[PDB]
Amino acid sequence: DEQGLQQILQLLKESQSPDTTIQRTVQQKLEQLNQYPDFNNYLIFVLTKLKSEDEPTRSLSGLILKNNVKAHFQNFPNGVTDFIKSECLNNIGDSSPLIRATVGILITTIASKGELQNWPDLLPKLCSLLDSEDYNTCEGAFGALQKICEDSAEILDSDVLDRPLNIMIPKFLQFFKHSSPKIRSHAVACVNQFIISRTQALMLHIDSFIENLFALAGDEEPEVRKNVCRALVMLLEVRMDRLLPHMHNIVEYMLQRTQDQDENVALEACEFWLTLAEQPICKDVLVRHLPKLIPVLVNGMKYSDIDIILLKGDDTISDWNLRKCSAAALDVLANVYRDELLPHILPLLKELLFHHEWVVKESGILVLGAIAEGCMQGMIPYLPELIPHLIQCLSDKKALVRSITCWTLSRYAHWVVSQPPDTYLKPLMTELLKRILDSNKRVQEAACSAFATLEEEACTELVPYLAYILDTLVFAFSKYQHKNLLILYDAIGTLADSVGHHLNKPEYIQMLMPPLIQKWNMLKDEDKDLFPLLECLSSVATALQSGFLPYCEPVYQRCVNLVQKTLAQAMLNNAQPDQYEAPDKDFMIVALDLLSGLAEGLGGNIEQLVARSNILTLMYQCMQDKMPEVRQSSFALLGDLTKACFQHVKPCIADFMPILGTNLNPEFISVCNNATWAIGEISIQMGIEMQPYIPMVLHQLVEIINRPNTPKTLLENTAITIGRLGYVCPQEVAPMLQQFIRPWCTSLRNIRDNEEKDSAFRGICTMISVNPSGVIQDFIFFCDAVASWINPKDDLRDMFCKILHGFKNQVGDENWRRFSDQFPLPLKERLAAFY
Amino acid sequence: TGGKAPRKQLATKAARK
Repeated sequence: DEQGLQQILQLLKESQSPDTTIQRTVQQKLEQLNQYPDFNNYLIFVLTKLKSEDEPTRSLSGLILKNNVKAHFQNFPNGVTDFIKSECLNNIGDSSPLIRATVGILITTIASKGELQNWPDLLPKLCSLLDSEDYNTCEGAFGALQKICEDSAEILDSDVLDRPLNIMIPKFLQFFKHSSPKIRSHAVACVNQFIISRTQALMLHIDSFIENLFALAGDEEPEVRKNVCRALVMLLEVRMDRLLPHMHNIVEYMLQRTQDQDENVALEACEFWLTLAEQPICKDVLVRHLPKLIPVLVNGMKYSDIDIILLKGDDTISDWNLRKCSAAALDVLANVYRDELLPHILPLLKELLFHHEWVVKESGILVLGAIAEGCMQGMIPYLPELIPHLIQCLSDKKALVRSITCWTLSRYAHWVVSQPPDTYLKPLMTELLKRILDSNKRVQEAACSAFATLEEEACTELVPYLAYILDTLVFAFSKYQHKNLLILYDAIGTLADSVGHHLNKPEYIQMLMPPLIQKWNMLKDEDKDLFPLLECLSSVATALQSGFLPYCEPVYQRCVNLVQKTLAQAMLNNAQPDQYEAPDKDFMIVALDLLSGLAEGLGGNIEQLVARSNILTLMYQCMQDKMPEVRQSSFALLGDLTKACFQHVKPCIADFMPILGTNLNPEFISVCNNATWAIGEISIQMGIEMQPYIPMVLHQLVEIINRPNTPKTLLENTAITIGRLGYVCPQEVAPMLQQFIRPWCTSLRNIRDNEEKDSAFRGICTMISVNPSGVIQDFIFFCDAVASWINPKDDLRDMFCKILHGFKNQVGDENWRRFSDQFPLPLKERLAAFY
Repeated sequence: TGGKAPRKQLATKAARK
């Protein structure tokens, strides 16, 4: 503390040297000295007790200390920590603003990484320094308390410390009228941290808080209005009831603060419209202010002069701007007012899309895109004019105009594909393919994403141009960076999903596969760049089907290795977590999905590969995995392999079914769906041998059917599975026919007459023959299910007729008359004519 | 129809949908 103190001071002066090499070499020393027990004893000493040396040196040591708290604080001796905690609280409100801010950031850091409860008398001291007549001590404590409330937004406790916000919050509200704007801004910032959290200490002061907010509403300092605006936005959700009286006064206030001097204030005031547009009373209040708000929102969607510099041209900007916030606000408002928003948009929109200034024109196109979803039914008449114009905007000289044009066109893709292909679709697809190979990297991703969107709405409408589409996409595999390669992977994979088996042509495979095999061979099993590639190949393998035969073996082998290694590393981590790290299961999930692609694509051709491999054992380990997505992907592989090669899956049914029966829990939808679908596919292959496995599966399935909410995809899948289960073993399914048939019929009556609908109904008829007692009570639903059929197969029709006539003979021609009269006309007439 | 649930969307597909 005297013979080694100058040894550190010289390192502080040397660390401030303008030489780059000298800096990093000394910074390393302060890490090699950090491993000493009382090295941090010096850093805090220089900051507070060494008031002889210059300020930037004293500050630097305190900031080196701070970095020695954000790291290596787990090894911080309690004796030394007690020293720093005491010295900082002492020098709160130091004369030098540089030293004070250095001290303040130490307190907020120690209380952040190190926990708050480990510093007991932190809040009681800071909250008692707010009354100090020394302004610096007041600001220093208040500036720290703000960062504490931000870092510790929780620790509201309500029974952990003392609920310190019972004294702090009422004290905070008193500082809303303090002289200094810097103090007022602090006071409002602290309270705002406990608005959404429904703080009981603040909610019983909600009247004093709002009244104090109205006073600070017209403050000069923008940092005050910034916080006041944020507070009102938050109060719009949690305590809407206390704003209705002063509602229109606030809306006007927010409407001016949206056009505020400080853009920072303008953003927070703009979030008010997003919040308000999600409230039930929105469509009642804003109607008055609509003609005055709409142009303000649109005008804010223009590119600022700063953005046009960051975005070169005449992802380098923030995630949230005034532009994106106004775009979002206009998006949501469009879905609230629907077509009633058009009279406020269409006039100014007409004078925006054909404007000569590119900035003003670009913002106009964005407006057209934002209101697409909501005002769709009102924009359709204006589309035959706008759509051909936007396709021309794809050829604009400006880059930012071309990119936004791709996106706006993609939001009307549903209408374009509904129209004749050769008027909109063909020129749009052509011009969009041109922007994929654009010179500007930003326009590329915009078009490649827009094209991927176009492919989903068009599907088989792109089959004629499938050679034109592929030539552009494949060529794009040579001039694309790693950022846009992801979008390309999506566009290619989406194409295969859209055109389906139409992609299975020799000339297509000849150009589409070699670039994919290129990336395949250049990546190692640890590179996370495999995730987008194999997801793409999963769609391609499913589409190419048998055309994927010459590529199956090297793909199949590597996928098994990925799953096997991921599971092996998982076992190692489970045994010794300290020596072996946990593996990324995304490698396993992705590899399993590609295996499903092969099984679904090749079918029986994968039989030789499923055998001579341990994929069955690996799947058995994947189904037990903690991660639901892993279980989701493995169950999907089980079903696809059930159809492909059941002769290899059959010896493992005994241990598969109990796991399948366990994962019939609707908490994880996708897991429950794939499990249910797997059971159904297994039932077909088993036959009457499915008998012992039914009781541990059926009870869940019936529960899922009668279960409220739930997606239709799970209801349909559960009905088909039960139907397939009833077809193979009627004895163990028929007695419970009485209690699932009501939602069973309503679920399958809206499905087209396909194979899945056939096998399900073929089962409901089999367990109606056995125990017909269950269909009698709710026979109204079975009729509507049968009358939904247009062209059922002959044997299934005979089954329907034999059941309907059977019921008709049970009740008589007179009872059947009165019973059939409650049917709608087309349903009543169909049953009479068909059966 | 029913079948299996769609695969997990990645960064790109989720960004547009």
